[PDB]
Amino acid sequence: RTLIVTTILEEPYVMYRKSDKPLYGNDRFEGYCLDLLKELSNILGFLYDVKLVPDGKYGAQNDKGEWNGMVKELIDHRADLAVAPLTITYVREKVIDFSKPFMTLGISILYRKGTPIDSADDLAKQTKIEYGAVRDGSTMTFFKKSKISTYEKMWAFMSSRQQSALVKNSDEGIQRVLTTDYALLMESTSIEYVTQRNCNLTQIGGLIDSKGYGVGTPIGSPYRDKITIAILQLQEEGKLHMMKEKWWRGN
Amino acid sequence: SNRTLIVTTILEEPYVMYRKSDKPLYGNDRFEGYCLDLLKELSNILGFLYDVKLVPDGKYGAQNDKGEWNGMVKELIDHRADLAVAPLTITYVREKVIDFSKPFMTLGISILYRKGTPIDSADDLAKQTKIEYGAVRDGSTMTFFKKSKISTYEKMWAFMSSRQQSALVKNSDEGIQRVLTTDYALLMESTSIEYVTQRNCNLTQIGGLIDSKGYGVGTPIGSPYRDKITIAILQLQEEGKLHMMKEKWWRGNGCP
Ligand SMILES: O=C(O)[C@@H]1C[C@H]2C[C@@H](CN3CC(F)(F)C[C@H]3C(=O)O)CC[C@H]2CN1
Ligand SMILES: O=C(O)[C@@H]1C[C@H]2C[C@@H](CN3CC(F)(F)C[C@H]3C(=O)O)CC[C@H]2CN1
Ligand SMILES: [N+]
Repeated sequence: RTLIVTTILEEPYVMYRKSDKPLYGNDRFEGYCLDLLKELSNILGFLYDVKLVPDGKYGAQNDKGEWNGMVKELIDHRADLAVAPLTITYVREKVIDFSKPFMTLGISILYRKGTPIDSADDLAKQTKIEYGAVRDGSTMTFFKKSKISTYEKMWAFMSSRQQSALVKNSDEGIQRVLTTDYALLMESTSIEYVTQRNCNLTQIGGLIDSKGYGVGTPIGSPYRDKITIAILQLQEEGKLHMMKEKWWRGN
Repeated sequence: SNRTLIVTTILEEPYVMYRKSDKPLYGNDRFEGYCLDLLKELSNILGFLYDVKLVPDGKYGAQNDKGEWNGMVKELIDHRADLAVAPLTITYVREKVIDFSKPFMTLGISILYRKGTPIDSADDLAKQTKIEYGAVRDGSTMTFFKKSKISTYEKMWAFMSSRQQSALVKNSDEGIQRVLTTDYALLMESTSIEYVTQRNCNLTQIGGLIDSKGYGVGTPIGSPYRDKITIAILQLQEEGKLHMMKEKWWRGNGCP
């Protein structure tokens, strides 16, 4: 066959390949997820056709409870697999299958090096260093929904003053950390990408939660089990580690 | 008459433990722990009766030099159990011979060490020799380091295996004692570290997770129970029951 793979542009998982002339088909894209897709293809033996998700969304439910994004593409059988940094959540797991995670991670703190701040507790107990998250992002939502005291206090601070401590998107957030006295709460995968490329920034403290990214399949897929096993094989052989360093290691 | 599933499991604190008693107990009443509570919760979602049987050889399941399997894995292969409800790590080699549900716990390897020091990562340990570090001999964490191709873990394994493997320890209890009495860091599964740090207020988990992995319910290959178990684990997640059960069995005396 040719499997249709839904995916989404997200640096450095899936990016348009630099070119001086128009590119076509799978040659338009490169990145960690394209390399993962290639390894999966080699192990399981399938051909594939990468299609960016038309609405540019990962997948969530609206007020009606209808799904969108890559999740919807799988539900509607317009895609055979989603190979993207798609977070495994029980709400999605109800409607699609997920492989074993190919990346495990958690929320953490991006800030400057050389300071006395060593945890979320240290941020929460003060107000001089501003801190926040990308508005309407996965991490902001974690804080908004937390029932843990420290994280409730943090959300109160973040959501205070008309949410001035929140940012529009990740690049704005990263530049806010660089230019001002500000700490950004974000997924640790994104933090490591930034700290690899900005020597004066660091992850502060450990991970505040745990989550993982998995390959999405429609429920009933003949590829479900085989994908999990292939990811286990790639982890054991050190290949996931190699592909991560390929795309994350920076200047 | 009725279908009672046979469930293989293994004594391992606080997953499966003999219940305290002033008289002999029999049957399922002999046992308590996180996995007994998980099994009860699953049985009330899927609808089944069950009979817990400790794996006779006391092993999780590995292959000998001839490729033959033992432990809970072999009980499943031979259809002497319907389910293995235990902290059975989902691994590549086991996936070739049994099936697993989605994980009911996710975890990794981490570092058990004293509080109040500047050590923050495996890389901090690997780049020095003053603080000794190691793992339980022949355990899953030691096996990870011994097989690792990753640079810093290769360096750590060379330290651990140097000097007649003096940096390794015999079992978890000696490992924990060695961290408490000497300048020693123990590499251990994170679920075991969490159990220890709840009970020893001067110890901490250092750094994040290595070798991410999950524990799943094992079934024989092809079993129709496997997907039903997955569906049930999702429901227990949505109900907050997995978190509740973790708190119940991991909580200690508190630390001031
Ligand atoms: O499946 C999902 O919803 C997410 C979306 C996407 C989320 C980003 C991280 N967020 C993007 C963001 F810019 F919104 C801020 C950041 C965060 O909330 O931590 C990392 C890569 C993806 C991981 N899976
Ligand atoms: O499936 C398996 O082989 C393992 C066995 C068993 C392994 C223990 C962890 N080990 C016990 C130990 F504490 F002695 C050392 C530790 C480790 O390897 O890091 C945790 C509970 C189980 C998780 N699944
Ligand atoms: N399997």
